Amino acid sequence: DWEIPDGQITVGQRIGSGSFGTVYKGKWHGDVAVKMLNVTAPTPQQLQAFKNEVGVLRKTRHVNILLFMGYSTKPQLAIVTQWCEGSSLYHHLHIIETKFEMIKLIDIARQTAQGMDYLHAKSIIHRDLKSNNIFLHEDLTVKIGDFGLATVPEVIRMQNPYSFQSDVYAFGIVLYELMTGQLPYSPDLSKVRSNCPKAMKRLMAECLKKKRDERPLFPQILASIELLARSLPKIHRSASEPSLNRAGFQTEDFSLYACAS
Amino acid sequence: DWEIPDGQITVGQRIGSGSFGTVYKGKWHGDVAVKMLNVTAPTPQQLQAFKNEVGVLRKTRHVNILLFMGYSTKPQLAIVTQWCEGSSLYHHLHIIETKFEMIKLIDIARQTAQGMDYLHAKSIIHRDLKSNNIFLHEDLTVKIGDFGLATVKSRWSGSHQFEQLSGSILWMAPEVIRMQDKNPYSFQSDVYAFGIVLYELMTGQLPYSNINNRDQIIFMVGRGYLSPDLSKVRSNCPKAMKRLMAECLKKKRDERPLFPQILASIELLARSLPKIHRSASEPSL
Amino acid sequence: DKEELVQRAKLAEQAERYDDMAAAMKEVTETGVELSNEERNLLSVAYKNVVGARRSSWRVISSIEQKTEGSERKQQMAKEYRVKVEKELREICYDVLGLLDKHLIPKASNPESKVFYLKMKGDYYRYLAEVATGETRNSVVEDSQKAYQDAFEISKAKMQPTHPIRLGLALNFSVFYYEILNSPDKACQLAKQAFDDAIAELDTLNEDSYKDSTLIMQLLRDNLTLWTSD
Amino acid sequence: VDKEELVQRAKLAEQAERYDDMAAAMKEVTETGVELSNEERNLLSVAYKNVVGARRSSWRVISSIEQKTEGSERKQQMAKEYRVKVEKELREICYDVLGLLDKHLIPKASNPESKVFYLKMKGDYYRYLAEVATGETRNSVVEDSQKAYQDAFEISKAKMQPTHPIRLGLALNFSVFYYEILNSPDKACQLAKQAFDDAIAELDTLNEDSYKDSTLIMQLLRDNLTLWTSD
Repeated sequence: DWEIPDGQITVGQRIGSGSFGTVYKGKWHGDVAVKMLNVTAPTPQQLQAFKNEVGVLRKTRHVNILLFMGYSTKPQLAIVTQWCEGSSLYHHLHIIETKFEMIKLIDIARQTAQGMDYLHAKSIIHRDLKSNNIFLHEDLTVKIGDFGLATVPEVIRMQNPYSFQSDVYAFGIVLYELMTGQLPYSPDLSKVRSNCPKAMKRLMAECLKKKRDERPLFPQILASIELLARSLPKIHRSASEPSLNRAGFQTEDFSLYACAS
Repeated sequence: DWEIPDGQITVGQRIGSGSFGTVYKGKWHGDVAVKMLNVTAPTPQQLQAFKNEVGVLRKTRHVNILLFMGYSTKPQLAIVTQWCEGSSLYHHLHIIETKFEMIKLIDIARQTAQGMDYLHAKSIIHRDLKSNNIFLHEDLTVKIGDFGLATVKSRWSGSHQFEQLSGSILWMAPEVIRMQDKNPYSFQSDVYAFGIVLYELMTGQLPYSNINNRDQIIFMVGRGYLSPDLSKVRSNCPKAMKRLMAECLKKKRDERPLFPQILASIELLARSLPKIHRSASEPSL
Repeated sequence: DKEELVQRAKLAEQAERYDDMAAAMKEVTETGVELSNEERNLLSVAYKNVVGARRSSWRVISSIEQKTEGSERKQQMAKEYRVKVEKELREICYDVLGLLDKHLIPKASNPESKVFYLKMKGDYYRYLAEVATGETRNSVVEDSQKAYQDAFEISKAKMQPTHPIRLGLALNFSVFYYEILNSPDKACQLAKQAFDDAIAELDTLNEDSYKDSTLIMQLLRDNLTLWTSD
Repeated sequence: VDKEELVQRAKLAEQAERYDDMAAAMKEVTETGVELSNEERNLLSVAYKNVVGARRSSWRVISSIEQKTEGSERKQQMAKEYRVKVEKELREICYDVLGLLDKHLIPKASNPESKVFYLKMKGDYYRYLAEVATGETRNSVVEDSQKAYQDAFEISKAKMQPTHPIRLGLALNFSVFYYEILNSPDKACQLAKQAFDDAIAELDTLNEDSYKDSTLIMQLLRDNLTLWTSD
């Protein structure tokens, strides 16, 4: 029902061309991005690829998922995503190589393992996750996006060779990349970190294994990282009872979600 | 179909249970909020209220609107919204008294219009808009919620009154005073509540300041003796934004402009002022 | 006279000149008022800022004197300046301390308020106890806890186990034992006995306003991790 | 050496962030002021810029509140009575600065780079005294600064680089004079645009650190100009 009529999308500047298709910097009710397919002759696979792909994205509505806005095919076939105000994660660690802080460098690794847990709850196979499409709105939250080939070592052996447990072999390579900042090629022994954790050395090692059957399920990767958050120290000095914010307002401010008198 | 099976959501702390909003805290897949029913038995008004509000939050997918995540029905009727950290706009104005720049006074005023047309392009009447149902996400981008009276285009299903008891006296249409058999809520009756926000946003004051009670207010809304005195404007209100609010909160209910116009005017103020009113000096090293 | 005298410092509150803010608040206290919660809060933001401006300069001056091992002239150049802040810092607190004990603590009647100054009473003693040396150090450290324990005992007869003065006393209580007395074994005992006393509460209701109290509660769990990392 | 002990006591009082006990001990190198070198010259500038810089920033908030009269209360005269309490030590914190300039620093400075520096700072503390003046003092102190600015120009127009940051900062500073003192943006726009274009031209051979801070004020000339073309 998210068909919007033809002649609505003020399209813009081309962002990259390649195997995925093409991307413009559109503008419909604020700036959006559009995953456009430049072709006009509809190949019979994309008669079938498009109708299932929007069947994926029609259900995912969550913070860490890049919010699906719209789609159209009547002048040309494309989909309308959201427009994150920031670079990718491939951008942060390889292109411009921005150094980060350890109390937050794993707090994006909570929030990429947080958001993909919403995918498997809706039983959705990502099948193509790398660092190159991990987006960072305002450098605070982390959005997951551009999961086109996503059907609602088996890849490098061709033994469908995909399940829930088939991306977590790659999901270790995401969190490995945060630690050392250099892509491999068994990336384990290079793991000299600044705070130098042990459970992160464990949980990196307990995902990238060869025996494909014994890979850990996902809601014990959310829960075994939120445990690791509380033992990495937030402050570097003691604190006191601060200068109190006596202003007359002290309640919890519920009035977004209800009325007020 | 996001009917949420029972047991997934984990309710935590309470936040507020006042005028029918029994909001709570959750923890499913990052922190979420949950509004539940107060009484255990939904009356025919409660079940009808849930059976439209689960549909009106189905239909909205835009960043500057409050997200929607699910709904549960087995233990009690719950609505799984998002959880926006930050503070309301009304708390930012007349409680913490933050001195707002006039640059970020319109990027609040733009993104409450650049996102509210998504309720109007998808044709929703935000029936009860107030100045405190707007909310900021870490004080830079805005989010609007409180769809508790949200209606869709209802020429096919008739509705009764179900109104005239709210705290929205300081933003109340004269059509709301009339309460006709034709439903006084409309697109044209929606910009007036948008207008009295913009007056209360720009001048930094409380609207209808000289008011002891609602005795003199409601007599003179639809009669023509009470008016928002926008001539008490701030020191730096540019001439476009000074002039649209004149025609915005019109008494003539059809004279008020359309909503893609009131985005199209404020998008012309891009090149207005780069810096603050204070002209800078040499820097200190 | 009286109400306009409050208005003088309240005008200076947003004016960000805290020295005249502090001097106006002590001047109304000469009359016997049993001052309300619109006035007694103003001294805590004042006197923590008059002290903290000196104290945040103490923490870098005592740093920078140890940051060099060179000439004794430039070394003694630091120590002559490190006492100018130190001689300044003590004379501020006795203005507070000599105010509150002479009349205000005996006028601190109600135990929803009498606990509040007793928090602030020994707290400035700790501020002196960070810097005071020799046998002067031991004579206020034993006076800190003596001025702390007779407030924490009123927290047993206090009203609510989630009340933010009862939280902030414990947050000030536990931060003493690690920093000054250097007793890390009793450090995490006070926080655990105060956090888990509170998290087992707040189950039925928080109809009283409590967003001020939850940020204290995050502070308790925050600094506990470095206290337990050793 | 009596000089270096007087600068070490004032090189850490800003590192400890207490400027008032540095301003009262940075001026003491002028009492034996044979030659101020540039490496301790600007140490005096950072001090006095920040000492009055708290007060005038405190001054603007009080004037913003007193004209927020809320009708006219029977209390805001105390806000005006408190208003004078800032102005009293506003006049007493500047008089030494301009006072110690013409006695010592100006009639010893052999380089013109120093001469434009001290005369600019001579002109500046009348400007911060211009807005507080409010009367016939307003129409007496600003011409003192005007000729102090006008004496500052000839040593900078000739006898200085086209891209020297003191000269670029001077017209940057003097542009702010004309609007909130003499009420003429047409002088202000026409004074700013020239040196704006004169230094963007021939950005060739300068080293980047001189390019660094000068772009930090050349872009400050842009956001100053755009307030002026808007009115």
